[PDB]
Amino acid sequence: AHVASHGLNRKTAQ
Amino acid sequence: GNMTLTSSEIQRHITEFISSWQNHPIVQVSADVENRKTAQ
Amino acid sequence: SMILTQFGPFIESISGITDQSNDVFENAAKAFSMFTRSDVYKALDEIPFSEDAMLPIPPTIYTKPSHDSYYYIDALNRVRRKTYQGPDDVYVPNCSIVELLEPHETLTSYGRLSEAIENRAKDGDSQARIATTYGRIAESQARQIKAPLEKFVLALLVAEAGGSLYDPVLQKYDEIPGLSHNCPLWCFREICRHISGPLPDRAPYLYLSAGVFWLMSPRMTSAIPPLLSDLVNLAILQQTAGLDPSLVRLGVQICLHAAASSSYAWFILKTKSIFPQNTLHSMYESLEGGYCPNLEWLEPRSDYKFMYMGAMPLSTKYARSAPSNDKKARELGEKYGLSSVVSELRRRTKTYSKHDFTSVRYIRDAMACTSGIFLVRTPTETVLQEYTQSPEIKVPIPQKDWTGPIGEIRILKDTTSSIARYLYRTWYLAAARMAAQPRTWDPLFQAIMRSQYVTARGGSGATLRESLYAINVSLPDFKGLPVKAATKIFQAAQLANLPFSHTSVAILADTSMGLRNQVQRRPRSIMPLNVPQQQVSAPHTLTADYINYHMNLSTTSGSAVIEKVIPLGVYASSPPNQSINIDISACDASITWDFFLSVIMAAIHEGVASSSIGKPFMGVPASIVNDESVVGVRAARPISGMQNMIQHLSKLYKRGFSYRVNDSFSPGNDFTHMTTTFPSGSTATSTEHTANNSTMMETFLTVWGPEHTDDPDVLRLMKSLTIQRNYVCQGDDGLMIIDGNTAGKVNSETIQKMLELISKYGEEFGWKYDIAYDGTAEYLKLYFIFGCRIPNLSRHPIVGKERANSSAEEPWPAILDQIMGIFFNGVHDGLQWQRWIRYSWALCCAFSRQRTGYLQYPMWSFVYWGLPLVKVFGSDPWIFSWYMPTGDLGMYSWISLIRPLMTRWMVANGYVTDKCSPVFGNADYRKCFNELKLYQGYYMAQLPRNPKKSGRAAPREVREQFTQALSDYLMQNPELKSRVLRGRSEWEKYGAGIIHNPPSLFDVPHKWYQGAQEAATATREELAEMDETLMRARKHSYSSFSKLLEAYLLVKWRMCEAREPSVDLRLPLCAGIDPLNSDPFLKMVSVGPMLQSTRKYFAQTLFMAKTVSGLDVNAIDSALLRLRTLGADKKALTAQLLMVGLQESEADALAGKIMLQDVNTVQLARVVNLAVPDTWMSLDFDTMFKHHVKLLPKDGRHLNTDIPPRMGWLRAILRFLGAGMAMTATGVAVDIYLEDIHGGGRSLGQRFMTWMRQE
RNA sequence: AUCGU
RNA sequence: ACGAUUAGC
Repeated sequence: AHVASHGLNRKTAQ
Repeated sequence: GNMTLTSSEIQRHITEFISSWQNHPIVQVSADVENRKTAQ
Repeated sequence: SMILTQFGPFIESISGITDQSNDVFENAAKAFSMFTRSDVYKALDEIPFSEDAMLPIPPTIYTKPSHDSYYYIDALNRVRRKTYQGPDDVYVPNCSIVELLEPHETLTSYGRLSEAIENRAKDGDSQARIATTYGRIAESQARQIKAPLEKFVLALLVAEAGGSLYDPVLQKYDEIPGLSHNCPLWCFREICRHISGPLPDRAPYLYLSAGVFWLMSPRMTSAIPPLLSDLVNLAILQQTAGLDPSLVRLGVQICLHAAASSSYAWFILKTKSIFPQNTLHSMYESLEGGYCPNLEWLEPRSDYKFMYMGAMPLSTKYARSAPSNDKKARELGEKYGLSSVVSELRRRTKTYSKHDFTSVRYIRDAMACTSGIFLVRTPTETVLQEYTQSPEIKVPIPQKDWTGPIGEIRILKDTTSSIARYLYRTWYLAAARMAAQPRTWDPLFQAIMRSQYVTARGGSGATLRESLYAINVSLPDFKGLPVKAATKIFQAAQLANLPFSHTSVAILADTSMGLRNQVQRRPRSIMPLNVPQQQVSAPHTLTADYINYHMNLSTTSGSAVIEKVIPLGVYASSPPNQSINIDISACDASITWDFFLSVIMAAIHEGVASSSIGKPFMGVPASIVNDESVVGVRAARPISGMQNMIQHLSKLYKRGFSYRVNDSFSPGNDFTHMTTTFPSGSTATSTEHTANNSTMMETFLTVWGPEHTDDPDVLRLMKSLTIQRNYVCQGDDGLMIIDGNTAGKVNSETIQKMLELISKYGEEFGWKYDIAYDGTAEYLKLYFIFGCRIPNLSRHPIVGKERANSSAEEPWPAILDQIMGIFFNGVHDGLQWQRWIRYSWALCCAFSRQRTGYLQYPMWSFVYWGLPLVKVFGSDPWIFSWYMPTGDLGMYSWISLIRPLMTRWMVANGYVTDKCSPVFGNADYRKCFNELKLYQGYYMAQLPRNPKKSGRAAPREVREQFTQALSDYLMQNPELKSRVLRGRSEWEKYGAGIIHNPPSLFDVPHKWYQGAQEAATATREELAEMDETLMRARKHSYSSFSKLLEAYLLVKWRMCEAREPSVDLRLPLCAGIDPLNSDPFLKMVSVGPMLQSTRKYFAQTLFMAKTVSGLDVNAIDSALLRLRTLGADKKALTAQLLMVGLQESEADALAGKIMLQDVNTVQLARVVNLAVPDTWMSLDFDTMFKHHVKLLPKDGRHLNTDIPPRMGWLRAILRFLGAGMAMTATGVAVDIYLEDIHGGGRSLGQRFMTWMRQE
């Protein structure tokens, strides 16, 4: 978060 | 809810503050030095 | 590298690298405690300097002559220094001292002044007296530092070992050159190396408690000890302010030239206006842009109502129209061999043509580069140089313009042609309007004004007792009790039963001396007048107060930059309205009996005649005195008590003053001296000075001016301005405002001619106006250019402390307080915030340990004292600002800011408890805080930092007669005693101990006795008790915090949206604050500066304007408000006000008013001991307290933050609870909304009430 | 400013 | 017989 601040079945498948 | 204090949290307030300042009508046109034709 | 090896964790702790804990702090403190000076100098030698850090050192600092050819013995058997350059060459010579040293035991390479020369001076030798006077004076000069200088040097080394620091707001490292570019530090190292030589010891001198030791060597002189402190100050300022190398090099050159001269102090006094006159007085010769505040301060003038309306661009025609300051600057540079520095400054100044931040910062650096040290000289020489000058009156009042004497006063007929008529008229009307105005007869007013001067401080009691015994009148003595016998409280106790007739003899006594040093200015002598001598001058100060309160436009401002009229300077420095600085040189010797006092005493005498017949004033009975007023016949003319006061004061002023001088630096130098200068240190001095300044300026502007002028334009200017509109005077100094017309700014030539007229006018009655017309403004040592404040860094030294006598320094907690004061002074002056915080923490660690066993202060105590902390519990580094409120509010603020991370950190490592807490949850905060010493530091910080020498054993009945004497002195009028007895009666009837300690007039003698006993030396047992108390507090274990802090932690807040800006981001309001200094810049831009004087705004809050000395108005108002909140009958408030001494009808009316009214947050806050911190008082806090802190949550009522209609005072406490959090966090100040209260509003109010039922 | 010398 | 003496705000 600190670095970001710095930067800023079978049937269903068928 | 449980909001701590963070560098990004300060940065977002800084951005909001500076945007609010920049969106001022007088600031949008204010200048400290005159251009080449206002002096004339 | 040894610093790194021995301090590894500590730098990483305080530089935002790793967490900041207590064990690392204590280890670093121990290492600071055990670190020899030679090791400090070795670590200093390890520094790999560079070029740009080296400036040539003249060889003549070391080789200096002796002291015999500089002093001599005059008549009357007195020791004084002969002068070689004018009459100001009376300071310390730069001659060698080596031949006066005898080696000390237990260490061969150090010595002190020889006892043989001391004895040979004691028994009467001349050369021995000269030698010992020189040695003692050099000792006093070297003893002008807070603490051993090596501690400061080592703290700087440790702090700067961290390197560049990251900026959370700017998102980049700070570009400041390291220690390899520090010129003053290199000069310090070179000087120490050259003095030390082959000897293994490297310290030029070592500073002990009482006295210092000199390292004998042929290269050692007397100019070294101030030079070292000067270089260390310059190095610290460079490191903590980002000073550019060139200006610091110029300052070091000036310092070395001063050292190489005949006298360091004399040279630095002669060259004290090099930087301010070359830089501050010469910028903006040609402008092209910039922004200035468009201030406008309202027609109500005595209230100082200032309004801010945007910023307007700078036009080209607003250049520097003041006369050029080139000729005298060049001449001064040529005279003292400083031509290169002056030329460099003048060339550098002309390169700044825009009023941006950079020019203001350059000005700040230039003003900071001057040398700030406490000048010192022999008291017999400052007395002989300051108290022998007399005014030069070229047109005195004609002899025929007076009348017969009314006793010892002659009334001045209004037919005079002299200018004194208007002064007499003004003072006469002032005295009459006082005498008719009725509050001057209520006994409480007289008691207050009689107790104003009764203070636990010296007042020359020995002369009083000698003079009073000269008439065979005996006064009681008190022996065996531990109170100080040389204070004005002792005199008041001695003068209880005696009437005024017997004590009137002591009015003509000989005053004792006083002295105190000052930065870059000659030391000031002060004469304290004994108690009756303070008493006799009451009408003078009272009518002066009336003048300064109603007739003129003036201020009586406070000591610190926060309590000052900053807006007025910002308004007077704006380009459209230029201003003039008017100063009076040597105002003490200005007024004498020839003109000023002669007019004033008569004006006061017949001012009160037809208003108060009889009705004796405080302790002065009315009397009878004849007069030869009209032709030949003489009457008896009965006079009031005030006029007897005036008669005695008039004889005192007509004869003059006797000034006993019994110094210690020169043996056999006791004598007496008669002087005509008006006394300094009296009650009435500043008020009458300001009144006379205003009256004389007004009469000049009205009558004298037009009568001596010819040009039409200057007459038009002079008819336009009056002191009621544009003139502000306080004491010696003053400031005049010239407002801009429609066609720009007023022409400079007219102003110059008017200033010439003022200079001509001032010399008629013995005044020499020091007038500067430079386009800037100066007032109360505040510097403004184009509506931008400029802090003078050099006027507040970091290592300096003034000491007049040869008394030893106070113990270690005192130096702790001094370090805290240094940090606060750095805060007010606007340093580089990150670097300044790091260096303050370095000093904190350095001075935190002292042996007796060893005693240490855990970091958390210092945090409680107000020093912000960098990075703890794994949070983000550089997250807290120094606007942190000091005290409990401060702890709450940062704890509530970082609580949800504190709990996580606690749980993550071995701190888990099954019990659930409403504040911290399931984290064992008790054990963690006990292990972290946070409770120990928090509680230890509250312990007193001075020995409890108060309360020392005293034999009985002696303290009893003492207290009886003070009681009789305080209350001579029976009616006031009747009021107090009544107040106690209805207090017992109704108070019933609801509040534990209600203030009353009977407890004033007890407080006075405690204060008088306090000003005394403490025995070893008192210090032992203090150390035992600290050790017991450290060793103990505490279950929980104080009640107030636990109550505060129950409140939760939320921060949604930042405030809209209140100041344009391109407008420079003050130096040092700029984008390079993120935190103060953002704080001031988001909040805004205070455009109203803090004194009046704070005054309007108090219920009672003033009270008797020994009692606190804050305490009285707090008691009143506690008795409102804790339910109590009105009668209780009436009884309390009667006990304070108020009259029964007024007490009843005020209690009835207080019962129902509501009051602003400040007064309600005082109910729980909360005040605005001294750091916030430079910003506009009132608007934030009113509007930008909203108690209603952003999503409506929560049914939990429901404040009852009773206990409605909770809103002020909540307002500060929110505001502390809103101001503590770095960056933009953010609007803050109340979120939740755990126990409920009524429960929290019950907690506050059950705390109020304490103390 | 007398018990410190 | 000598000695750790001071303003006002």
